[PDB]
Amino acid sequence: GAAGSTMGAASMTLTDTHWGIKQLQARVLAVEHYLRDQQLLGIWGCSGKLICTTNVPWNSTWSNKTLSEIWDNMTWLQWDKEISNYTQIIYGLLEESQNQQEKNETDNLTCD
Amino acid sequence: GFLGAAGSTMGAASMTLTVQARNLLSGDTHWGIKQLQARVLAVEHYLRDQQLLGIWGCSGKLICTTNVPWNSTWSNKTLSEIWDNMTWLQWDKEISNYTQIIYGLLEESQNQQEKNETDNLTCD
Amino acid sequence: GFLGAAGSTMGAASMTLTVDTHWGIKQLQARVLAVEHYLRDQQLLGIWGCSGKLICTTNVPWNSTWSNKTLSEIWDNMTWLQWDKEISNYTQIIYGLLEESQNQQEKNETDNLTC
Amino acid sequence: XXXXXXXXXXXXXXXXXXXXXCXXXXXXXXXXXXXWXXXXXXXXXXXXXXXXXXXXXXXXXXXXXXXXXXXXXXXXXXXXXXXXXXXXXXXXCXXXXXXXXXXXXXXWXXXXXXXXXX
Amino acid sequence: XXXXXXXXXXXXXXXXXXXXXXXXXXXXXXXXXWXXXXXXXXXXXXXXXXXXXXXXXXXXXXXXXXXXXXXXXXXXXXXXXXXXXXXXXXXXXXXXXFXXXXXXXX
Amino acid sequence: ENLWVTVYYGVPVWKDAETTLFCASHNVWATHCCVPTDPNPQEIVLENVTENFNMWKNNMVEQMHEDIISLWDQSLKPCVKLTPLCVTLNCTNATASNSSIIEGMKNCSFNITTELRDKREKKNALFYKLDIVQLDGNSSQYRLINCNTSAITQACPKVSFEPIPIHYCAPAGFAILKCNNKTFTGTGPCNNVSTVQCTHGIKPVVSTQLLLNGSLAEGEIIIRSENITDNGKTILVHLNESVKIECTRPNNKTRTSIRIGPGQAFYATGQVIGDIREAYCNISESTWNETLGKVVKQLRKHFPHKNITFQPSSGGDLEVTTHSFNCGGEFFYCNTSGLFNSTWDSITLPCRIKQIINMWQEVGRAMYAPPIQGNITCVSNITGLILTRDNTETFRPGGGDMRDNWRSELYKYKVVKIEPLGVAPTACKRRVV
Amino acid sequence: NLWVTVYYGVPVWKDAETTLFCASHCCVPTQEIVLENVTENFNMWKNNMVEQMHEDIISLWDQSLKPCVKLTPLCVTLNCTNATASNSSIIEGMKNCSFNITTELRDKREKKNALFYKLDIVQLDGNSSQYRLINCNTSAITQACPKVSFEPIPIHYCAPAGFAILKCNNKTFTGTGPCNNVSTVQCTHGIKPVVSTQLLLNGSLAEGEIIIRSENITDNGKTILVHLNESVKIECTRPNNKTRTSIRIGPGQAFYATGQVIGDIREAYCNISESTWNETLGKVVKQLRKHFPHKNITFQPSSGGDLEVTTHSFNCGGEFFYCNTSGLFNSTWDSITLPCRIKQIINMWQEVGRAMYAPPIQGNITCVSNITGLILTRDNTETFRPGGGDMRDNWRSELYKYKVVKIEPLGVAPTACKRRV
Amino acid sequence: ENLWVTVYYGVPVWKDAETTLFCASHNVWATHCCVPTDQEIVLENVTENFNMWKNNMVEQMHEDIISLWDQSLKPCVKLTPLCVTLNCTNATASNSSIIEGMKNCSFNITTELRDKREKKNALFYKLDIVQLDGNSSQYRLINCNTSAITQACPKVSFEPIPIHYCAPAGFAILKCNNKTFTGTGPCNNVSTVQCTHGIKPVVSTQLLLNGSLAEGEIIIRSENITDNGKTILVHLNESVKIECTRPNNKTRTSIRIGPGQAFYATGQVIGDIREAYCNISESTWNETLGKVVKQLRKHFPHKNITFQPSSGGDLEVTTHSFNCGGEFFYCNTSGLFNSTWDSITLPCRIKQIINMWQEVGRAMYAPPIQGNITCVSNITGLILTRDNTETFRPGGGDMRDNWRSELYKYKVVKIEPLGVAPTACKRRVV
Ligand SMILES: *[C@@H]1O[C@H](CO)[C@@H](O[C@@H]2O[C@H](CO)[C@@H](O)[C@H](O)[C@H]2NC(C)=O)[C@H](O)[C@H]1NC(C)=O
Ligand SMILES: *[C@@H]1O[C@H](CO)[C@@H](O)[C@H](O)[C@H]1NC(C)=O
Ligand SMILES: *[C@@H]1O[C@H](CO)[C@@H](O)[C@H](O)[C@H]1NC(C)=O
Ligand SMILES: *[C@@H]1O[C@H](CO)[C@@H](O)[C@H](O)[C@H]1NC(C)=O
Ligand SMILES: *[C@@H]1O[C@H](CO)[C@@H](O)[C@H](O)[C@H]1NC(C)=O
Ligand SMILES: *[C@@H]1O[C@H](CO)[C@@H](O)[C@H](O)[C@H]1NC(C)=O
Ligand SMILES: *[C@@H]1O[C@H](CO)[C@@H](O)[C@H](O)[C@H]1NC(C)=O
Ligand SMILES: *[C@@H]1O[C@H](CO)[C@@H](O)[C@H](O)[C@H]1NC(C)=O
Ligand SMILES: *[C@@H]1O[C@H](CO)[C@@H](O)[C@H](O)[C@H]1NC(C)=O
Ligand SMILES: *[C@@H]1O[C@H](CO)[C@@H](O)[C@H](O)[C@H]1NC(C)=O
Ligand SMILES: *[C@@H]1O[C@H](CO)[C@@H](O)[C@H](O)[C@H]1NC(C)=O
Repeated sequence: GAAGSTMGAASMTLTDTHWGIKQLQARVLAVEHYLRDQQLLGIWGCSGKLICTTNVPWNSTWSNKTLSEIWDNMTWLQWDKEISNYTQIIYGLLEESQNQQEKNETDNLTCD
Repeated sequence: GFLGAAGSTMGAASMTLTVQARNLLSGDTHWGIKQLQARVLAVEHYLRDQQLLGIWGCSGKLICTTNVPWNSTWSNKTLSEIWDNMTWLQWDKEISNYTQIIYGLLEESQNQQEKNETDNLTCD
Repeated sequence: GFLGAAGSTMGAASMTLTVDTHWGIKQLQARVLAVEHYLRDQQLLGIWGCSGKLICTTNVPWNSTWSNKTLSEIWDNMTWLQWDKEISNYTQIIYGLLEESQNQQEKNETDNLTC
Repeated sequence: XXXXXXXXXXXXXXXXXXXXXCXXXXXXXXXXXXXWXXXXXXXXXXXXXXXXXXXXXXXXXXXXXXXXXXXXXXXXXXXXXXXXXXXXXXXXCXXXXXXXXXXXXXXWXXXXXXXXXX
Repeated sequence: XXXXXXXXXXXXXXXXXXXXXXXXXXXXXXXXXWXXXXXXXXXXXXXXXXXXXXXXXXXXXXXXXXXXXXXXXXXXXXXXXXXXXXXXXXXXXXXXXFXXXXXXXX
Repeated sequence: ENLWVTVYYGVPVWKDAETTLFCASHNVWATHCCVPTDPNPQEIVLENVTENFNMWKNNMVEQMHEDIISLWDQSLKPCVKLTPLCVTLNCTNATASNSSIIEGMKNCSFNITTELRDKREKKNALFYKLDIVQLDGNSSQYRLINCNTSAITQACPKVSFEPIPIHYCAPAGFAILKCNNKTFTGTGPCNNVSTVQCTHGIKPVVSTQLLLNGSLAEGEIIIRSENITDNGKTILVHLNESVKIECTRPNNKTRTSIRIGPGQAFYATGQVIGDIREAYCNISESTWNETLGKVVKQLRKHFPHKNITFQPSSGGDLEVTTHSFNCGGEFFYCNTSGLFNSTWDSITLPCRIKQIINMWQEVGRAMYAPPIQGNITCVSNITGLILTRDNTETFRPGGGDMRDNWRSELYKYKVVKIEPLGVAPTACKRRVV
Repeated sequence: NLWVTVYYGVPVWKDAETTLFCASHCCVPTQEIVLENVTENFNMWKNNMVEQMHEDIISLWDQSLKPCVKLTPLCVTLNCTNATASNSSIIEGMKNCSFNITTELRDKREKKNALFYKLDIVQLDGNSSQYRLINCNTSAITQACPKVSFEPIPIHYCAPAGFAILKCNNKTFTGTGPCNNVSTVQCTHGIKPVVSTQLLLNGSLAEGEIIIRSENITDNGKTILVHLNESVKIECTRPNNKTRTSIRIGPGQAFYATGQVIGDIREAYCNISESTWNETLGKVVKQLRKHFPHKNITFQPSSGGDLEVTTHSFNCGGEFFYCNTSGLFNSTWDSITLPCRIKQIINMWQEVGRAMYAPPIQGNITCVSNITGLILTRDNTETFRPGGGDMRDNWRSELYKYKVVKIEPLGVAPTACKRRV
Repeated sequence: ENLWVTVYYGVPVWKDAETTLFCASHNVWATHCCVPTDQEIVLENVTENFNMWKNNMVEQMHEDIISLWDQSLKPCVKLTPLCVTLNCTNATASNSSIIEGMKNCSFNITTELRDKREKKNALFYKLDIVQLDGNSSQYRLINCNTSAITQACPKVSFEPIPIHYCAPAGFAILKCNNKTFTGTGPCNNVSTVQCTHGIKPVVSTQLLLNGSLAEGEIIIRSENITDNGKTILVHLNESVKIECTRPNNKTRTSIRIGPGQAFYATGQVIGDIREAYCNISESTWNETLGKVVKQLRKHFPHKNITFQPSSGGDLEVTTHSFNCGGEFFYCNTSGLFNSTWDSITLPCRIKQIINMWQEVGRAMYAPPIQGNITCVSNITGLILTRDNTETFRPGGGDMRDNWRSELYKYKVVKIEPLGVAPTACKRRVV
C-alpha cells in the first residue's frame, strides 16, 4: 500500500472471542477482495499480468482525449473520476470477448 | 443470469461459462462462527478448483484441451449429437464413472510435459 | 516425497521440485492462514512473471556480492539448506529487483512507437 | 570429478559431419557449458565448438557453418558433429563453469578417437 | 576475436620459473583461459586464467595479467613434471579463442 | 477414435448438497435477520429441467427448526428469572366479581424477597389452574408446575416474538431450486424447475393441529405424506381456500408487578374484569363443512373405502390435544373436538389460557408469559390441517413435530451445490509449441 | 484507433469503512509516505474511526471488568451514621454504615462495617438512617478487581491489508475540507484513551495557533472543540491516607471497601496556575472573537445535571474525581483551586443500565495532567459554557487528521497497441 | 553478464516454526478429535537440532488439555450451595464404625422450593474437609475458602485414549530417530511425518505411567544434569507392572440439589477396610533401580547415590497421583525410594475434590463410583530431582514434564519452497 499517486505516466510503480472473530473477518475480506480481482482478470484473459491489452476497441470515446492528453498529463485519481460512471459498461464486454476467443481457438473447423 | 443454460444442450451451455464462473465468490460468537466457516469454505472450494486446473495446465482458461485421448470405454457416443443434443447434467451422469481416472490421467500428462519443458530449457 | 532428498546436493535436488468456539477459532485461523500462504507464493511468482513454472529464468543478473561462488561450487556441491543460509540477507534485494525487471518488461510492450 | 569420457569416433577421409559424444556424471543440465576442442595431432588444439546447458550453440570458425555443436540435457552427453575438413584431430570434450564475468573449461574428458584419413 | 600467442615457448629440463603470453584480440582481460595442458593429462586446467587459481593445482602460477592484447601466464619453479605451455583460449565470442600451443617443458 | 479430453470450467451443473443458509429480513427475527432482502428478487426459469425434490428428507426444514430454537433462546435468555417465586403458595378461589368464583383461576399468596436481600414480603397474584399443582394432602399448598424440574424465565415485555416473513438465502457457490407444476404432492421428479437466490418469505408461525397463516394451494387440495398408505406418518393437507378463524379473550387484565431483584420486576395478573369465559374461537359452520367435504373427496382418491370418519384427538397433554395459538403474546389452547367428529351460523371452540410454557416440547426449561393488559382479539387464516390416520378409515387432528409446520412452506425448495468443473470429448488435441 | 488496456497496480482509492486493529489486552507489535501533488478531502466529523474507537473501547472495558466479583449480595439495608476517622470531627460526605451479609458458608450472617461516600448511597425513606447503594435500585454493580490496571496506555490504530490511512498535515486544517501535504501511514500515532467531560486531558498540541473546530460553528446544535497549542499544568490530589478493609462475599469472592480515613480533613481538590489560565483563556477568546466578532463574550458554568455534565470528570485510577470548574468559567471579555467530590460507583461510558465499583486507593494520591483543550457550547452577546458529547469528543482532535481508504487496484485506460493473437 | 538469477519453486528447505497443530484419531477425548489419521519419509544426509525443552508442541498440548477439560466440566452441576456448616460425626461401616479416612456429615440443604429446608447426610473423605475452629461438629468443605466447584457429569469419561497431533498444510513435523538421543542438540537420523505416533494424555506425578519405552538403554534426560534444580526424566527401556486397588463396595446416593440438578454423594461402605493400596514387585523394582543408578553414575561417577522420599505440601507433590475409573488416588512411594547405591504394598489414599493443575479457581468433584475398583498400569519412567553421596528424590512437574518425556523426539518446521540461485541462462524474451 506504498502509494505514490501521481501522473498516469507512473506505470512503473505497479508492484477475547469477539475480537478474534472480528480479526478473522478482516482477514477473510482481504482474501475475498484479492480473489475477486484475480478472478476478473482471469476471465478477461489477463491472468499473471500487471498490464494487458484486449481486442476491445477503445469505446466511450465521448471523452474526446488522446493518449498524450491522458498519459504524461493526468493523474490516476483524476482519470478514475472522469470515467467512473463508465466502468460498468466496459466490464461485461471484456469477459465476452475473451470467452468468444477461447471458443474460436478450440473450434472443430479451425483447431481440428 | 445463473444456470440459465443449465437445461440447454452443450451449445449455449458451453458458452455461458463466464456466467457460472462468477458468483462462486460472494459480494454474536455463535452465528459469527457459522458465517466465517461458510465464507472460508466458499474460498476453499474456489481455490481447489483453481489448483486442479493448475496441475492440469488449464490455469486461467474457461476452455482447455489436453494430450489425453478419449478412451471410448468412458463413453462410446459420437461427437455429433454429444455437444449439440445433450445437456451438461445428462452428461455428468453419463460419465460419472471413471472421473478419478480422468483426473489422474490429466495430472500425469501434465507432469510429463513439465519434464520435457524442464529438460529443454530454452534460454538466451 | 515431501522433503525427499532434502539435504542432498542442489544439482540433484533440483530434479525433485515437482513435490465449541475455542476450537472454532483455532480451526478457522489454521484454514485462513493456509490460504494466505498459498496465495502469497502465487502472488510472488506471478508478479515476477514466473506463474506456472517450477524453474523460472529472469533478466536480473547475479551481482556476485550476494555470493561470489561459481557454478560447480554451488550446484553439485552445496545442499539447498546451506544455500538458503548463505544468501538469506539478500532475499529482499533480489525480490525487489525481480519486480522491477518485470515492470520494465511489461511496460516495454505497451509502448506507443513499437509493439 | 564427473569422470567425463568420449566413447566415440574413428579416422575418416570425408569431413562429413561424423558424430561423437562424451558422457559425464554431473548435473550438466544445471547450467554447465559444453565445449569441444580440436585435439590435433601436434600444435595443441583449436577450439572446435561451444554450447550452453540450453544449447543455443556456436561453432568455432574452423567448422563455421558446417557444424552441429549439439548436446542433450537428458543424455548428459556432449553429442555433436562437425566438418572442418578431415581434420587431423582426436576431438576432445570439456565442461566449463561460469563465474561472474569469467569462465573456464576446467573439466576435461577422455578424447575421442577421431582422425584424418586418405 | 582470435588470440595471438606471444612468448610462445618455455622449454626446460628442470623445474624452473616460466612464462607465456598472448596478444588476445578479445578483450577477455582475466578470462583468457590460461588453462595450459601439461603432458597429456587431458589438457586439465592449471588455473582459471588470471581470474583465479585452480583447485588441485600448484600455487606457483601468478601472472596476474588481465588486459586486451596483453594477457599472460607465468609461474614460479615447481615440479619438473610441469610442462605448463599455457596456451590461451580467450573467452572472446562463440567458441573460445584458442592460441598457439606455446610448447613448454620442466 | 480421435477425440481428446477437454476440460471445462464454468459448467452449469449441480449436486444435492447441504449447507448453511442465511436469514434475510423489538421483533426477534427483525433483529436477528439483519441481512436486507433483495428489493427485486430474481427467478430464472430453467427450461427443460427436471429435478427430484423430496419432502421429509429436506434438511432445510431441520435447519429452520434449529435456528428458530436458538434464536428463541437468545432472545429469552437476557430476561428476568422467576426462581424466587417457587416458594409454596397459599391459594384460594379467585373472585369472579358478582358470580364470585373464577373457575380456572386461583388467588395465591407468597413470601418473596424484594430488591433487598434482607427484605421478604407477602405478595398476591392470580394464576391459572393449569400451571398450579398441589404439594400434598389436598391442602392449599401449591407449587408452580415447572419448579419441580427446571428454570422458568419471564419474557421481556419489549420482545413481541411476532412472526414476520423471513427469507432463507443461498451462500455463494450454492443455489436454491424451486418446484412448480403445483401438483407436486410430496416427492419425486418435478418438471419446470426455476432457480432463485432466496425463498419467498415464510412466517415462523407456531401452531398445532391446524396450520395457520401459510400459503394456499394454487390447484385443488393437496394431500401430502411420505407414504400415504402407511400409518405412523403425518398427513399434511394443504387447502386452496382459507378458513377464517376469529379467536378472542372477552375480558381484560390489570397487571401488577413485584420487584424480585435490582429492577427485574416480575409481572403478574393483578385483577380480571369481563366475561367469565377465558377464551373462545369462531369458525364459520358452512365454511368448515364445505372445506372438510372437499378434503374427503381428495382423501377418497387414496382411500377408496366409503364413510371416512373424523374424530377428536386421542390424548396426551395440551401441546398435542389442543390447538395452540400465540395472539398478542397470549397462549391459547383451543378444544377442536367441536370440529372433525363426523363421517363422510358458526362453531364455537372453548379455549384455555396457559402461562408457563415449555415451548417446543422441551423438558429443560420454560418461558413465563407475562400478562397482557387489555382485551385480545386475533383473526387467523387456516391454510391446512395436520392429520393422523388410524377396520374403516379414521383420521384425527393430531399433533406433530414442529418440523411439520415448516415442511408445508419449504416443500417447494431444494438446495444444490454448484460444480463448475467437468470434462467432455473434443475433436482437437492440445497444440504444443 | 486506440484499444482498451487494463492495469492491476493502479494507485487509486475510495472512502471506506473497515475494521482496524490495535498496536502497542493489546499485545500487537507496532514509516510515513508523503504523497506529493494530491489533495484529499478530510472530515473529522462523521469519521468512522471515532465511532469504531468508541465501540471498541467500551467492549474492552466490559471484557476487562466482567471476570470479577459481583456486589449484588451487599444490597441490604444499611444502618448509617456520621463518619469520623480522625480527631473529634465528622468528615463531611462520609457515612459509617453497618450491615448484615452472608458469609462464605452460605448460612451464617455477619455484621460488617464500611465507609461510603454520600454520593454512593440513597435513603430508603425519610427520617431514618436506612440506606442502599445508588445502583441496588436497577441492575448490578461489578467490582473492578485491582489487577486490571485500567491505564491510558497509548494505542496505535492500524489498517488491515487492502487499506491505508491517510493523514492530513495542514496545521490550520480546522476539521473539514481539502488538505494538502497528505501522507500515507499504515498506523496512527498512539492515542491515549484519556476520558473527561470538559477540559480535555493529555492530547496532542496544535502545531500552530489555537484552533477552534466545529462541524458548524455558526450553530447552537454543535459542540465546539478548542485545541490548544500550549498545555495548562493541572495538579489533582487527595491529601488523605485511606485504609482498606475486606468483606468476604462468597467462595473466594470479596468486596473491598474503605475502612478508615486519616490525614487532612480537607476534601480532594485540583488546582492550576492563575496566570496561565487567564492568558490561556484570553488567547482562546481572541480566536473565538474571530468567529464571533463585535460581540461581548462571557463564560458561565454548565446548566446542571448529575455531575458528569457539570463537573470535570477526572480519573487517577480507582479514584474518580468530579471537580467543580465554576472557578474557571466565570468571566467576561497565583493558584486557582477547585474543590472535588469523589465517587466510587460509576456509570462507566454513560451507560445507565450498568455500574462499576472502584476499590479505594491506599495511602494518599497526587495526579498531574496536561489540559490540551476545551469542550464548549453556545448559550446580542455570547455565552459559552462547558459541555460535550458521550466521549466522542475525547477521540476527536486526535483522530481528526486521519482518514481510512480502500485501495482499488484495477482500472482501465486507452492504449496504442491492440492485443496480439 | 554470464550469471543470472533463477527462481525455483519446490525447493526442499524449512525453518523452525511455531503453529497450531490439530488433534486427530461418551469419552471426552473423542470430542473435537473427530478427524481420522489413516507415510514416513526418511531424510538422506540431514542433521538437525532438536530440543525437548522449550518445545512448543508440549506447551500447546498443555493448553489443549486444559481447554478440553474445562469445556467438558463446564455444562455440569454446580456444588456451590453445599458450604453450609457441616455437623460431622464418626464413620458408619461394618461393626467397627471407625474408618479413619471417613466422616458422616449431616447438613442443611434447601430444596427446590426455596423454603422447605431439610437435613441430609453423606459420607465424606477426611481429605476434603476442613475444621472451621474449636471442637468437632463444625466443618467446611475445603473448596469454599477458594471457589465453588463443579461435579463431573457421570455421562462423560475422562479416560485417556491415544491422540495424534498433526501439522497443518505448509508445515511438517520432523522426528528424531536416534536411539540414544538425550533431548538436545544434533540428531543425524531424521524422518518427516505429518502426524505424531499416538500419545496418551495420562496424568501422573512422581512416576510416568503408560508412555512409550526407550528402544535403547535407560536414558537419563535433563536440561542441565549438573544443575540439581532441573527435573530429571528417567526413561525406562522395560516396563514395571503396577497394580492398584480399592477392594470395597461403595454405595451411592443422590441429592436433589436443585430443580433438575442431582448431587452425587457417598452412602455406605461394604467390605474390608483400607482405602487403597498398590501391588509392585520387589524384584522388578530393585532391578530397575539398580539399572537406573548405573546410568546415573555416568553423570555422577565416583560418587554414591541414594534415594529418599520427596518433601512438599499438597499430596500432588508428595504422593503418586493417578486416576483409575473415576477415583483419584494419592499413593505413598516412600517404600520405593528409600535406598543407598516378594512385593511392596504402597499404602494409598483417596480424595474427591481435586484442584487439578494447580489452577486454584477451577476444581472438580469426583462423584463416588459404585462397587469396587482395580487397575493395572505400566511404569514407563520416573521423575527425579537432585540435592560424597548424591540424593535423588521423586519429583513431578506441572504436567508439562509428562509430555516432554513423550514428545521429545518431535520438532515443528515451516516449509519454505520458494527461493533463488544463479544460473548460466538469461530469460528469453523474443
Ligand atoms: C533411521 O530412522 C528410520 C525410520 O525413520 C529407520 O528405518 C526403519 O528401520 C527398521 C529396521 O528393522 C525397518 O523395519 C523400518 O521399516 C524402517 N522404517 C522406515 C520408515 O523405513 C532407520 O533404521 C534409522 N537408522 C538408524 C541409523 O538408526
Ligand atoms: C459505445 O458503443 C456503443 C455501441 O452501440 C455506441 O453507441 C456508443 O456511442 C459508444 N460510446 C461512445 C462513443 O462514447
Ligand atoms: C428447451 O427445448 C426446446 C426444444 O424445442 C428448445 O427449442 C429450447 O431452446 C430449449 N431451452 C433452452 C434454454 O435451451
Ligand atoms: C459405475 O456405473 C454403475 C452403473 O453401471 C453405477 O451404479 C456406479 O455407481 C458407477 N460408479 C461410479 C460413478 O463410481
Ligand atoms: C385476592 O385476595 C386478596 C386478599 O387481601 C383480596 O384483596 C383480592 O381482592 C383477591 N383477588 C381476587 C381476584 O380474588
Ligand atoms: C389472511 O388474513 C388477512 C387479515 O387481514 C386477510 O386480509 C388475507 O386475505 C388472509 N389470507 C388468506 C389466504 O385468507
Ligand atoms: C378493558 O380496558 C379498558 C381500559 O383500557 C377499560 O375501560 C374496560 O372497562 C376494560 N374491559 C372490561 C370488561 O372491564
Ligand atoms: C505535558 O506532558 C509532558 C509529558 O508528556 C510533561 O513533561 C509536561 O510537563 C506537560 N506539560 C503540562 C503543562 O502539563
Ligand atoms: C501395558 O498394560 C497392558 C495391560 O493389559 C499390557 O497388556 C501391555 O503389555 C503393557 N505394556 C507394557 C510396555 O508393559
Ligand atoms: C558406593 O560406591 C562404590 C563405588 O565403587 C560401590 O562399589 C558401592 O557398592 C556403592 N555403595 C552401595 C551401597 O551400593
Ligand atoms: C498383592 O495382591 C494380592 C491380591 O491380588 C494381595 O492379597 C496382596 O496382599 C498384595 N501384595 C502387596 C504387596 O500389596
